[PDB]
Amino acid sequence: ASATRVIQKLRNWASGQDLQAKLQLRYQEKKAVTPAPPMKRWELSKDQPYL
Amino acid sequence: VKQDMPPPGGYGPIDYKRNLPRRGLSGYSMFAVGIGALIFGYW
Amino acid sequence: TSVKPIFSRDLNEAKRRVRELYRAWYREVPNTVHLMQLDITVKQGRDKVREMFMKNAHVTDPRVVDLLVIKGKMELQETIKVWKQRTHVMRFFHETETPRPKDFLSKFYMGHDP
Amino acid sequence: TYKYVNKKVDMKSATDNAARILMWTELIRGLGMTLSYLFREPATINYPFEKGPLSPRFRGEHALRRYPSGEERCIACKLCEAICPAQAITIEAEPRADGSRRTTRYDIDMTKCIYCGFCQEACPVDAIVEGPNFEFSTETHEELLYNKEKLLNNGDKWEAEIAANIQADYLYR
Amino acid sequence: ITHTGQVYDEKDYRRVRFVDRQKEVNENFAIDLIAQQPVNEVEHRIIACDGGGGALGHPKVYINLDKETKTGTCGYCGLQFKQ
Amino acid sequence: LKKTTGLVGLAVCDTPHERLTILYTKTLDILKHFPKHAAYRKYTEQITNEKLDMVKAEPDVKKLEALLQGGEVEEVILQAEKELSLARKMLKWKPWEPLVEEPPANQWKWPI
Amino acid sequence: QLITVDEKLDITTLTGVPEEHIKTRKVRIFVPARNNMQSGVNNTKKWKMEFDTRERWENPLMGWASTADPLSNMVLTFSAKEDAIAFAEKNGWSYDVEEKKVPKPKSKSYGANFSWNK
Amino acid sequence: AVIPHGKGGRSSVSGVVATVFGATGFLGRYVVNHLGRMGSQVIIPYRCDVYDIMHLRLMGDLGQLTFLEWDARDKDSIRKAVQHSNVVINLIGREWETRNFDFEDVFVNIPRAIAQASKEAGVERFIHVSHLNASMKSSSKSLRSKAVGEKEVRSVFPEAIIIRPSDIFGREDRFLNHFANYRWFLAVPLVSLGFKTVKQPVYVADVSKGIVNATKDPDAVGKTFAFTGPNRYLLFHLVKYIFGMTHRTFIPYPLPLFVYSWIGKLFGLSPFEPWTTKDKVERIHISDVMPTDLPGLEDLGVQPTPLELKSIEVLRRHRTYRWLSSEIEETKPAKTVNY
Amino acid sequence: VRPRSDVTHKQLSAFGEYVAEILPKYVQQVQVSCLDELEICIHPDGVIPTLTFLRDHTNAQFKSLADLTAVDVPTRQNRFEIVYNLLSLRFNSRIRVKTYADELTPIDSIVSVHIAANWYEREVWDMFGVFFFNHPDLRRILTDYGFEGHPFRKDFPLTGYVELRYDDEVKRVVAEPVELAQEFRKFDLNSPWEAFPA
Amino acid sequence: NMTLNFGPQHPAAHGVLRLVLELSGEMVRKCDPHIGLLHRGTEKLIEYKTYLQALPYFDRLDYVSMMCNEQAYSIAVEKLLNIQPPPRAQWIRVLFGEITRILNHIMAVTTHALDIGAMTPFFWMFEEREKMFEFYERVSGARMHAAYIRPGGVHQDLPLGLLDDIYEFSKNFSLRIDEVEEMLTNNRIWRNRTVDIGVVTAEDALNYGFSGVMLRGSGIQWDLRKTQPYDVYDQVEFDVPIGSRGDCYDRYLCRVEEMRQSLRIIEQCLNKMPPGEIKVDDAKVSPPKRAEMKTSMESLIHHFKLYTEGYQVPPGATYTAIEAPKGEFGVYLVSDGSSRPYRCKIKAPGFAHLAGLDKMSKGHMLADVVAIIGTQDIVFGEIDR
Amino acid sequence: GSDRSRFLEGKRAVEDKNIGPLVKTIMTRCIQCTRCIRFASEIAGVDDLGTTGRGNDMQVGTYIEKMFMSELSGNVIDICPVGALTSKPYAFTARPWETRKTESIDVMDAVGSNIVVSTRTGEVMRILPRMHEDINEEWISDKTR
Ligand SMILES: NC(=O)C1=CN([C@@H]2O[C@H](COP(=O)(O)OP(=O)(O)OC[C@H]3O[C@@H](n4cnc5c(N)ncnc54)[C@H](OP(=O)(O)O)[C@@H]3O)[C@@H](O)[C@H]2O)C=CC1
Ligand code: SF4
Ligand code: SF4
Ligand code: SF4
Ligand SMILES: [Zn+2]
Repeated sequence: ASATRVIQKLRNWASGQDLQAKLQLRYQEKKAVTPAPPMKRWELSKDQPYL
Repeated sequence: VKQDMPPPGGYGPIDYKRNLPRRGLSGYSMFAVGIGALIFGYW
Repeated sequence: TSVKPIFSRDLNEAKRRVRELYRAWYREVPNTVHLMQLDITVKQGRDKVREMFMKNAHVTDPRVVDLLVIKGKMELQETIKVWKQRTHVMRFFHETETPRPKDFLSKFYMGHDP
Repeated sequence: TYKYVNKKVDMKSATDNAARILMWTELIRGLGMTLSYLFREPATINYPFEKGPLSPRFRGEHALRRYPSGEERCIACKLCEAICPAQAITIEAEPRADGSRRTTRYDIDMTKCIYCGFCQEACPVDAIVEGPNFEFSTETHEELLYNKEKLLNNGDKWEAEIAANIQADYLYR
Repeated sequence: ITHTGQVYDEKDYRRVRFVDRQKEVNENFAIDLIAQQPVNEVEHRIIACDGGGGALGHPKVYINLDKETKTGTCGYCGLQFKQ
Repeated sequence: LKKTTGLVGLAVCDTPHERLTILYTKTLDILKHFPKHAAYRKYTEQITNEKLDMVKAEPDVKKLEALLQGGEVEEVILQAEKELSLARKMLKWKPWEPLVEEPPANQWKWPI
Repeated sequence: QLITVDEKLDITTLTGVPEEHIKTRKVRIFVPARNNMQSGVNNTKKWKMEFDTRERWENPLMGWASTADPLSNMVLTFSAKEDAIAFAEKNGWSYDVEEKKVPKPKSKSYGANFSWNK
Repeated sequence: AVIPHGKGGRSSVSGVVATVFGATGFLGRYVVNHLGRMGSQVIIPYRCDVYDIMHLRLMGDLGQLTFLEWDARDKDSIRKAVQHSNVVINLIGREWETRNFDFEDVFVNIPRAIAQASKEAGVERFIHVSHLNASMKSSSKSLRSKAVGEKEVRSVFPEAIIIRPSDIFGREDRFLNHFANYRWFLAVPLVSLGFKTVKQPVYVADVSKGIVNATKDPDAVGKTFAFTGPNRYLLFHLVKYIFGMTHRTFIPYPLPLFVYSWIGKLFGLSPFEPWTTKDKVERIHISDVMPTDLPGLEDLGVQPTPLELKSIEVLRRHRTYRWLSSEIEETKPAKTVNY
Repeated sequence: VRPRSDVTHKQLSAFGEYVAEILPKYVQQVQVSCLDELEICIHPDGVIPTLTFLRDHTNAQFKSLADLTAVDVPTRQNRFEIVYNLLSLRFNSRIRVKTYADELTPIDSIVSVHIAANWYEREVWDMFGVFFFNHPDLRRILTDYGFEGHPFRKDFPLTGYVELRYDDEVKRVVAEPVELAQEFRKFDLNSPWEAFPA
Repeated sequence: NMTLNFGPQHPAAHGVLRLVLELSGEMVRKCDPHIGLLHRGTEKLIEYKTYLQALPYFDRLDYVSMMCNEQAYSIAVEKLLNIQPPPRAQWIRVLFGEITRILNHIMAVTTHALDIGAMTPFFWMFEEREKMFEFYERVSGARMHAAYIRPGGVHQDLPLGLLDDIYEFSKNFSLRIDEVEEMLTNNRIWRNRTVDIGVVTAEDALNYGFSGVMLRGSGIQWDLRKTQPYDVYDQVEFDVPIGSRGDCYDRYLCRVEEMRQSLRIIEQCLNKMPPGEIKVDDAKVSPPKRAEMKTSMESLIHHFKLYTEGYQVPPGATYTAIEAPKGEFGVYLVSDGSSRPYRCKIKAPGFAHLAGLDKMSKGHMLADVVAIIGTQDIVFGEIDR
Repeated sequence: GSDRSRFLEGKRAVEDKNIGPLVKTIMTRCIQCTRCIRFASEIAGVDDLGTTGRGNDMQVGTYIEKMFMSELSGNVIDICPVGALTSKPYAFTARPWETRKTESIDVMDAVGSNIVVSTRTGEVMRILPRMHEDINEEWISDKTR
């Protein structure tokens, strides 16, 4: 930390997000039988189907 | 005897998603400032 | 008895392959002594190939002979290419190790278990 | 549940693309990130003056402890030798005149040792412990081989901290 | 010198090692330290010996201080107990 | 119709129902030479017949993909001709014949 | 088609063993006896063949035992006497098999010792 | 003593505790090698910096080699080195008598004190080393001095094996490298045009094994073995041969030894290890003594090894980009002149 | 107690018969272990045929080769027990096909069936000495270039017979017969008392 | 066809790899990787050691992924004994299983860049790594090579306070992954050296046994953690990051995405880890607590026998595979009734991947080979074993 | 046996006595199995060792302290499965897993009793009997061990 409020703003502007919130300084016939039922195809993730 | 366990009520939430910000000057605006600079320089 | 064959039905055919490998090594010894800058004499080297070839001269089992050349050929490849750097080749000559006498009196004088 | 990492011509779209391609924008973005850290406090520690934190279970360097009275704890059961994965510990024993059972020779070969910490685990009297010190680099290979006298001496030097460390972690074990 | 008196000798071919470098030996040898320990008097016929501190001691054993003739000695601490 | 299959190398096969019907009917044909009571012939004929019965029955590829599983239809095509290749291979191999030889005695006894 | 060989499988030439340790090493095929200390007999079941013991000189620097014989710690376990003999023949090591000796049946009965007569 | 147990290789014991004072140098590198290979306890006194002594550490098992700080002008240092050794080998020698050590010191003065103490200690045998053909009236102060010493060493440690070796050639040899190193001088100045200079060269290893064997052999006591070689040579063939393997031209140029002793003086003047010296020059142009009767390498068990056999390894570094790939048997071996 | 799902034990058993009927010729034994795993055992000649059927059969697609290994039971006449473990991404299942090979009776190579085996087969030759016919390039992979002997064989000494050190005289690394400074202490660990099989 | 040994000591080549190459021009005609420069005998040594004293070998097999490897042997030994770990231990193993995945991906993505030439991502994330190591140390005692996950559960409960810190870190690590993306994910130059380099088809990836991100990157959906759940990876919810147009860039994106998904799994584990014991209660398999062995005779006997002799696993053989960060890590552990194993072939995701180097780097430049060794996360310990 | 103990009560202790210079009787170890009292009466005719008392303080030691002096004496060590009485010379020199066991022949006496020589790191640590039905059936003399 010890950003001084101006190095921090250059840091925030250059990065484009707030590092202050997430700092680098930690502080205090028969059936053919398959081996098992065919796997169901996976579902699209609902929270983010694509990145 | 105490066992390290999640705090009561559970921990808070973490971010698991990219928060990369799509911030930029629009392209036309970008080119115009540049072309304007060359026009002034040429004059 | 009653054993399946690998590459040679009879010692005869197998011996054919040994001849080929010998030739291979014989033709190769000189090159190695030059591409590895080994400090040995080609004549000496070919002698080594002979010795190593002869060391297993007793075998009369078709199958055993066939594997022996497979293995022999593999060694050649490595040596043909530079996969086996000099340290590897010279090891064949057992240059650093001190030779042990086989005379009984000699062993008696030196080792508890001969 | 699966996710597609990289599944995916208006003038504006095309122009902006050209703006990026010819103005190298995505490259300038990267420079900003590094300039940002240049302003962050670096995380390095003065190594001799400040030391990277190690908690009580750190295995570090072997030591043989002694009872407060002054009787060395080891009673030569020799299962520390049995469970040593690397064959490092060599123990030979004989009844001391007292009649008690003690190790005539206890040699941990530290170069053979892979600091697993099972010996710490196995000892019934907990005579052999993984001491905190990690700085025992030695000029000669022989110094690394340790006999009973070096380990007992190592035990006496670090006993105060070893006792504190075992005090902190014994409930867990 | 040492506990079991290791004495690489004046004629050994190993005493060469300490030349210009000291040997590792121990003061406060343990052999004499428990001998320096007072005999723990007790009332009961048999007594325990956690080694002192329970989990931080030795597997607990019960010693029979039944004969004043002999002060029981826990095989782990070498502590003599005087009935 | 689709743009592409998930699998990188596989490419969309247009006329997929026709391509499958061609491959499925071929296999059935090759199997016709296998010995009559040969286990492979009875088992695979049953699997292949069910597959194309479904292929002929379903005119929608997306539902076709659900009915015989197979994920994308293109894969089912690859599996069918792979099987067609093995059917040709096994006729040469003649696996239906009796066991080559019994294992040596105690060859399969693990406790040792 | 198979070919015929009456040559005892000897594969000493393929195993890759130094000449000294194939011609000077005698291995003994024996069923391990039981440490009289314990009465369990689960370690007297499988045959083992063990190579002859060799030099174990003291090490000058630390006093640890030191051995120059590679085949010392190797004891292979074979289920039957016939199979173990086969291993020695094809590997070319000399063998001297020792017959298993199993405890003879012994007649015991609690009533018998209560006999004052005898 | 130390009963010899083991199979014969590293990590085995032979029972020879041996101080070897000049281990740091050319031959020492070899003496410690065999002694270490055999499993002998080797105490190497050193006054060179620890960085230089490192090459020695790699040779021998954990605890076989012990290094002690020692100063020649201090008798006490020699005293403690031989305290626990039973074999003392002396290889102390130099070619340029230095500011604070003159030939007497390096050859006669020091090597005496050493054996002297060794006796006080009770070492079984002492093996002093003096040059072959070190006549007490030879031309080089060195050879004269070396002889002077052998006389003295016999007084202090009577019957301390003495070995007088002939020119010694091995990687890092002077005899073989030095000539190859005359390349800078376009032509090669050789008295009598390199003739009238018969010399017999001995591989460094040959000399060593002998020395080591001398320690473990009873007959060696009170002997003056002279390791010589497998073939003699007029200096002419030697010089050319060398240049031959080095594949560098040869221009043997006659130059009076008179004037040349002066060239040696010039290099001798140089502060840093003169490349050549008045004495070295004389020694060079000093012919080797006859076989006489002195026993030899094969007597001590090591059959001499011909120069041509290993020359290729010693002279290889001096070749060029391509010449570096030529081998000795396609090359022509030079003729042998016994004279 | 592990959470066994009998649902599996049965389905895999049923496949085991399926395969046994489909290839009566090479399958010698088939069993679904209590650990819910199938281990068809095939005559060495059935290496090519049994694998291919599993790689390319609609009702049993076993596309990837998890591993090829060779336990060595010295007692067993056929010393090596080549074991091939295969996976089916389609049916989410696995099967192990294990054959037996003696030292000088080579097995066929499956590099054709699965190219994954190109390396593992070289690994089995280097460590155990089994030979694989029709292998594209069989040559030692893990051992040193000049190594003599097959290391994972139960009859090979752990420490081995050769070790390397640098020798000044010859200025080059040099093998010497192994001389160890503390031999491997061979603790005997088997207890003379067995455990009554459940 | 110029021949050249990439060289054992190559700043780029991870560890020591002699990649003999025949290069037509700068293009690489043939790639014959050599292996065994790190063979050490791990498979033979284990036969001479008891089950618990062979656990430390597994940490060394692929030590970037120190613990995840230990879980595979654990699971395998537990199956043979038909014992399963207690509920808290399972969550722990998934907690440290994932932390370990991050550690591997930070290694793989940042070391990939160092060979490419980007050096600042490595320093950025090695600081985060460092912080993670400290978790290992405060749980096991060792920064890496812990030996914490043993065959019957973990060794000792988490210190009183670790969970809270594995939170603070997790709460922030995301931003640290975010920062790297900025520089590389879209660098106008990362893409070029990575995109369309080493494309592997889907059918070919299954055929050469790739089994890892390498398969997932080609679009094949297979995560052994979802298909065949091990431990309690079933009770968590995560999304496998499947890829299309599989190439060095796509797979990378996948590894950055599993770093993201592992933070989702870690969060849960912290939110839902049960109160309980961390080792099986069968003194038969798990060593007795030290208070118990020092006060109860049956516990000393069980402590003495377990440490000196061993588990005595029932005779059998099993192949158990987990989803180690590199790919499918499996142990085929044949076992006689003895306390020491009989065979333990370690399947290394990496023996298969290297083999693919030839079929991936064809008609490629010297720099391409450097990029592809990176996209396979080759740790020579697992390949050489 | 069982995985854990339920004996929350206290333990007993007996008083170590002297049975001689060869057998160390740390008899607080004794499981009152009466093998010794048998061997000492049936295999060897000493008839000295006996049970003394009843209840949980039955101690199987000589009532008066008379040493167990007889040949065949050391066998008690091998026959007591508990380590109550064990060998005094081989008190604490080793531990059995380490001991490499080589099967050889007794040369001290002409019965040629079979014996197993237990060697650790190259010096013999103990010689204990190995069974030969005809010659020494599980027993060896006090001299040859
Ligand atoms: N090859 C040859 O030229 C021949 C040599 N010899 C004899 O063999 C012996 C060994 O030869 P080589 O190894 O080539 O000789 P080097 O010039 O290599 O020196 C040999 C050793 O003597 C030591 N030494 C030299 N001067 C002093 C000094 N003033 N005080 C203490 N130590 C000293 C050196 O140690 P440091 O350098 O650290 O002082 C070195 O270790 C010599 O003594 C020589 O007389 C005999 C015939 C031929
Ligand atoms: S375990 Fe503890 S007590 Fe038993 S020997 Fe090793 S150190 Fe001494
Ligand atoms: S730490 Fe592991 S290796 Fe080192 S001694 Fe204790 S047990 Fe043996
Ligand atoms: S044998 Fe051992 S245990 Fe049985 S009674 Fe005699 S002493 Fe007590
Ligand atoms: Zn006590």
